[PDB]
Amino acid sequence: STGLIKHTEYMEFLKSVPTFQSLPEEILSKLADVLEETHYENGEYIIRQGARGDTFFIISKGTVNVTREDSDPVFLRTLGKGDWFGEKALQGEDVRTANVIAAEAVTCLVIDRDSFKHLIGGL
Ligand SMILES: O=C(O)c1ccc(CN2CCC[C@H](O[C@H](CO)c3cc(Cl)cc(Cl)c3)[C@@H]2c2ccccc2)c([N+](=O)[O-])c1
Repeated sequence: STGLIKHTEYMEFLKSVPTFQSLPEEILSKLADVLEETHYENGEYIIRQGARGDTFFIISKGTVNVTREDSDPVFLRTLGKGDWFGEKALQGEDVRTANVIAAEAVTCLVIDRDSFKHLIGGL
């Protein structure tokens, strides 16, 4: 099935990221069952500084720029394949502290707070 082919792709990708390769096979499989892909185009804002957030993003394709207004926005850093962002939104109500903008065609694997709490809660 197409769901199985996507699950196999996500498993291979997670096993290529050292931080996630430390997880047991059982947990990676359950995480790959719930992750979904979101695609972004060059210049598209993935996250905005000051917005409320509920999603965590792992980059599976492309690069993003992280920027913020200190009072025009300043450049903070570029992230790419295997990096992630937005994790504070998984721990509870969160206000984003920086923009994350696609710097080319991007794909992220995403999970929201409700799905993350359900996954962790079942362990
Ligand atoms: O300094 C420290 O205290 C510190 C603490 C933690 C980490 C690792 N941690 C960093 C944030 C992303 C991810 O965690 C989120 C939950 O926040 C997460 C999202 C999904 Cl989908 C699924 C799982 Cl299991 C977890 C990752 C991680 C945490 C645990 C397992 C695997 C990956 C790091 N670090 O390596 O940077 C530094």
